[PDB]
Amino acid sequence: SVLAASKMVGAGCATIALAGVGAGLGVMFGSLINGAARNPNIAKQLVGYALLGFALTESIALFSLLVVFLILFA
Amino acid sequence: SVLAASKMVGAGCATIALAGVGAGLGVMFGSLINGAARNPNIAKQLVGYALLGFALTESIALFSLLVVFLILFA
Amino acid sequence: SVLAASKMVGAGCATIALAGVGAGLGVMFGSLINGAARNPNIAKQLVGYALLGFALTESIALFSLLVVFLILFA
Amino acid sequence: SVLAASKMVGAGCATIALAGVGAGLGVMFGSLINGAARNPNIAKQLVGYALLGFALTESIALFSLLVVFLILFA
Amino acid sequence: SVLAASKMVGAGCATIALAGVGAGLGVMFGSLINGAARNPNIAKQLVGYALLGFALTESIALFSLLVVFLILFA
Amino acid sequence: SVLAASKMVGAGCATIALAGVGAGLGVMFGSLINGAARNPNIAKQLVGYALLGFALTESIALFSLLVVFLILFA
Amino acid sequence: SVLAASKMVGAGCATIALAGVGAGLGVMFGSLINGAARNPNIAKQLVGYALLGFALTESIALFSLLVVFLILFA
Amino acid sequence: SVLAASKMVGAGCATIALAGVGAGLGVMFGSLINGAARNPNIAKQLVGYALLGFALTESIALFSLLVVFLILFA
Amino acid sequence: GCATIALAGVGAGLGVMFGSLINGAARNPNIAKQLVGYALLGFALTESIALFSLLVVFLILFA
Amino acid sequence: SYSAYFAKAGFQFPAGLSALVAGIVALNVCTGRPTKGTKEISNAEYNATPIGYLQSPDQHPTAFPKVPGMKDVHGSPHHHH
Amino acid sequence: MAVTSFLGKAFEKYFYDFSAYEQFGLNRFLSSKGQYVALRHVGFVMVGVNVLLAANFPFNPPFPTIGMCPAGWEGTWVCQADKAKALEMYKEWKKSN
Amino acid sequence: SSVRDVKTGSLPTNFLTGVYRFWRSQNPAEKPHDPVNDRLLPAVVDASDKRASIGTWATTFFCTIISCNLLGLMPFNEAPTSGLGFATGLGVSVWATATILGLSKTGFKFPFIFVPLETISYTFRAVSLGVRLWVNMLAGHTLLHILTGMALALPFSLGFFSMVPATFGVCCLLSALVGLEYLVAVLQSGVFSILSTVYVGEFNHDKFIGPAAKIVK
Amino acid sequence: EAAAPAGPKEFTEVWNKKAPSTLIVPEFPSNYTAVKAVGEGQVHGDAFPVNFYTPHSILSQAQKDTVVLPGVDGYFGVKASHVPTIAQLKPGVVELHSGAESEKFFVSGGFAFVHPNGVTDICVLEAATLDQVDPAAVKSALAAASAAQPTDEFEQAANRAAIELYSALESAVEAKA
Amino acid sequence: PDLLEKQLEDVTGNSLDAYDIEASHERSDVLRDLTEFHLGVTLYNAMLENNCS
Amino acid sequence: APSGPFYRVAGMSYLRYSNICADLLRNVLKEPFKAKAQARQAIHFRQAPYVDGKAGASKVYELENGIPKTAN
Repeated sequence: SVLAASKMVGAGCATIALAGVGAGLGVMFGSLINGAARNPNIAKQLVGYALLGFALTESIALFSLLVVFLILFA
Repeated sequence: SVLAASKMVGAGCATIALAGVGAGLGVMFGSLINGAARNPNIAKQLVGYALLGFALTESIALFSLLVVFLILFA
Repeated sequence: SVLAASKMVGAGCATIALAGVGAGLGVMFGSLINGAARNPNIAKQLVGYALLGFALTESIALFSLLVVFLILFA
Repeated sequence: SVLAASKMVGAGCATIALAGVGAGLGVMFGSLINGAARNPNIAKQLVGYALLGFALTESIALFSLLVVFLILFA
Repeated sequence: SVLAASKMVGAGCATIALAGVGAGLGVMFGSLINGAARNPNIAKQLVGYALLGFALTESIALFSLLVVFLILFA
Repeated sequence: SVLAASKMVGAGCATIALAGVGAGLGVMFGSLINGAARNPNIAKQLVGYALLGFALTESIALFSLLVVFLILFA
Repeated sequence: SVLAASKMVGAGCATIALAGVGAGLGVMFGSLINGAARNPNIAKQLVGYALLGFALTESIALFSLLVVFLILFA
Repeated sequence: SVLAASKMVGAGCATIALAGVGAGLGVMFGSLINGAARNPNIAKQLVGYALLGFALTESIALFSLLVVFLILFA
Repeated sequence: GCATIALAGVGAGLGVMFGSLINGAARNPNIAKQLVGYALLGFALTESIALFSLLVVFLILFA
Repeated sequence: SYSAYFAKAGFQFPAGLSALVAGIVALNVCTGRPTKGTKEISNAEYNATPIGYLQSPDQHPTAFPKVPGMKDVHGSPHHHH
Repeated sequence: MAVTSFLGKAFEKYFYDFSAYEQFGLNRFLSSKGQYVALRHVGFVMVGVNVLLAANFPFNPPFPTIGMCPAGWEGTWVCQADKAKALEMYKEWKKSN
Repeated sequence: SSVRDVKTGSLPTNFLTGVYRFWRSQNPAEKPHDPVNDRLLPAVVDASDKRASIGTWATTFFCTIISCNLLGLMPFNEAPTSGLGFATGLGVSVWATATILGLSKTGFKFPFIFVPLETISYTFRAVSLGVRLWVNMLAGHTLLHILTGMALALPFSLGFFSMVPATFGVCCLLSALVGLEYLVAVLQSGVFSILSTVYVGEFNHDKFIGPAAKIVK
Repeated sequence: EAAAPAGPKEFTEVWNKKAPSTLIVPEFPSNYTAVKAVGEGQVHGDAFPVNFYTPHSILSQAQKDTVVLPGVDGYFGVKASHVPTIAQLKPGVVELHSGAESEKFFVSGGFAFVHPNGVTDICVLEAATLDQVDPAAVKSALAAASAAQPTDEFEQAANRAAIELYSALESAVEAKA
Repeated sequence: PDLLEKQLEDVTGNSLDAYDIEASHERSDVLRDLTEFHLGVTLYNAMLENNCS
Repeated sequence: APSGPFYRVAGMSYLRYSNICADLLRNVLKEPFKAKAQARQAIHFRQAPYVDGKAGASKVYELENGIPKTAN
């Protein structure tokens, strides 16, 4: 069942594509803390930029998960 | 038994995506310490951003663990 | 069936281009937050540069995903 | 003994996610030293944030050690 | 069919050299943001500097994608 | 002898999680130098945080070496 | 024929050295932006520094490509 | 022909150090721009340090390029 | 083959240190020689890692 | 002063703990399925078989097993092997 | 006695002024009480592990051992790795002993 | 029938006062434009009862989850949140409460090539909110089981009360792990209820009624 | 947040209501400066106006092309259309260049601003030319400054400033061009 | 420093945020030092101009 | 107790630190310049607080050397 077996290690190697988006979400949500510690008055505009920048790099993780589930179940 | 071997080693190569999350959350929880040493007078706003950033970056870790559970026991 | 198996484990050993793409998106959309936290007066032109940097570093994301379409289906 | 060998070569590959949490705790406990070298009057709040960050990233460390025994003994 | 199976594994694991290039264009297009947030006088000249950097660090993306066609289709 | 040969490369692949603590301890112990060159007056409180961060980061090296010890010697 | 299959599976893991070259080019072409944003009259000399560094890292990029050619046609 | 196969797949995983020296050279040639934009009247001494650093960083690259042929052709 | 991947980290550390030398020399060019003494001392102290990961390679190859 | 008024009323449960214990017990007993390692058999089989054969080794582990897997009872030797 | 009043008084005195950090001296060897409970804690853990093991020592371990044997047993049922085989050997060691 | 008498200034009363006021401070009411007087007091009351009771819900979830977490650190006890159905049912319940509150605001109607990626990133937090609590309560307990299995090899193999540094260096490690599990048991209830306030207070927004007619000056 | 938009013009208008009307408006420090920060211009290519000031002197006011300022992170340089900066200076050498010729003032510290209109205002207390310091008394004083080390953090902070200024003076006097 | 001065500077953002603070510590301390230096300069020039007048 | 630079945390103002640095730069100057830099160094004035309107004690400064390096 090597055709069945290879998809598991393939998707296992493919979900490593979320390690870097975890690191990037960490540096972005740390940069928001260090930037909102400059001026607390613009700290609604900063979180409004943070969730936009999250939702356009979480989509990279979701593209990784779409490739994971089209290798696994397609 | 090659499929039930490839599932175990695919989960083992799947969970290494917990490295990048575990470093990004390190730089975010260090940026919390730094930005709360800059001006401590907003240190419930910045902890409130640290926990939003932690809880929105660890969704990546739970995506990784879901791919782990779905290539182990599914 | 080693060909149809190994093209799937190859394209599964392929997607972690998106990891570093997401880490770059994280540093870029965190540098946006620091930059618009410094001066909020140009805080829309900076987001324009952020989206142009997004669309020109996604270039690498689509360059990875069309190639893993070439491994999965071509 | 293909799976009883595969669990060992997966569990060895499973624990390399601890490198990310080691680097994360390194930078998060270095940021503590920088933050307590800036203003040592607030130096016992920052150790309190370092222990919160240490606990919420040892979260991810114990996630990786959960799967390193979920593919060994489970 | 280990030749074609192996070359699809090779062209798979080839494109994970796009990870660090995605992180590179992310660092570049992020420091573009605070470079425009420091002095907005130069921002159209400065994004010209950024795109001159982009069109030469994309050469690594082309250098990784021609070897994928050299592996698959040569 | 595929299981006892498996555990050796399992331990070898397992011990590369020490690279992350070997970089995190380096960046924390350089963070202490860059924080003590700023104010050399109070540079002996910060070693009390250097050794605390070193202990709580070594904990990951301890976990990695015990997963090594359990892969090798069950 | 494991030799002519190992050619391709070794070339795909040979070209993985382009990720570090992409990250290095990205931080250099991001520091070009930061440095030309400090004092934008040295921007000609700083672009001349960026292209010299870009050539001296294309040294190692073309070394990686000469190795990926030498294990495919030599 | 398994041994000549192993030499090629070992040289492929032996040229991975070129990514590390590429990223190191990139941060060094970005710091060249940053230091030359701090004080441009020291820029020739900075290039005299930059090319010494390049030549001594490529010592690691040639020590790694030493083994990429000493396992192939020796 | 996979043993010499540890030269990537030594190259990254040496590039970081020789970039920090360029920054620290651009911050006080009077002291632009003692810092190079610390630079080459730290470089020789991080060739320990390079020569360790080379003696493992010929202790793998020739033993 | 008022300290001896509160020592008179001793311990008292929280004021609706009866409903919580009744709800958790009614969730753990009104399951609508057999009781974790049993199977609903016919009346002829329950009337015809000994209580030593109705028991199973997997459902009676030993209280301090000297070897892991020691079971108290042994069940029917009439297996379907 | 009063079944709950004497017990409360006795546990109160044992909890508060009974100290083995003062009836045994121990300030010469231990620095402060913040270090004493950090060693009394792991001492309680160690003697609990040792009493729980010693209360039934002839047992085949459920926990994975490190390939180590307790004493002169070394091939018997208390060290046999497969637990069914170890039970088959224990059922022979039982009727002899 | 006859309720019990309560001492004022009891310690559980002060603790639950502080806890309820902490979770009520997370989604604060919005200041209007007109200063609050008898004219604006029905607008303030009717703004107050169109907002969800996130204070009460969040301290409900804080109390049940910190009690179920700290059950796992009592002897002879499991944590109920270590069960998959329990912890993930609490997570799905908070996500469903936020979703029902956000659906009842518009019309009970469910909301081109991008917004499915926002819907999948919103539907996943149902999984993430419960799985974070469950995996945190399972992982520390599992690691504690494995490592006190490894600590149990040494007094079994060596003598009882013998070779004491080798078992001391692992009993100290096990004690620090149970201390870390106490810290995680408090922090995961805190993180669950903080996220309940966030996810539910995303939809806690209505129109201020205000004065529609005014006698100015 | 800025609900009191004052200035010379607003104070002129409000001051004509509460003071007696025969009193002329008191002058303001704005009335003797033709140069501002937001007033764009004053750049003209390569040379920029360097207002090197002092409490007891004006050391330079003509336009120069590159200024080396000794900030607290380290020595930095200012070309013409530099980024706006408020830089605290450590004791170091402010180098004024007009080309090949360089005049080296060793200053005592004190801030140096770069404005959006490219004007740079170096603002230090004691700004000596490095010609008029002797190389003998600096180590002669640092030998005593490395001796009196009390627990008095006022005197210890003065000792820190003393050893740091004296060390920078030494490292600037051995390193002549 | 920010007791009223930066509070008088913030318009659609701020005018003080154009400048890169190159201090050792935060902006709240560089303005703390900078306004004491401004008071010393203004007081010195005031009592010098007043003596000459 | 305060949070700032090394002079600011020690209770010292910035002006005292910068004048201490100016004084220590002045003390090592050239002898055609050090004597005329003593003119710009002397502190001769007096002060007196006024609590009730006209009463108050006096505080006299006679300093020819510079600013007091000792605590204020």
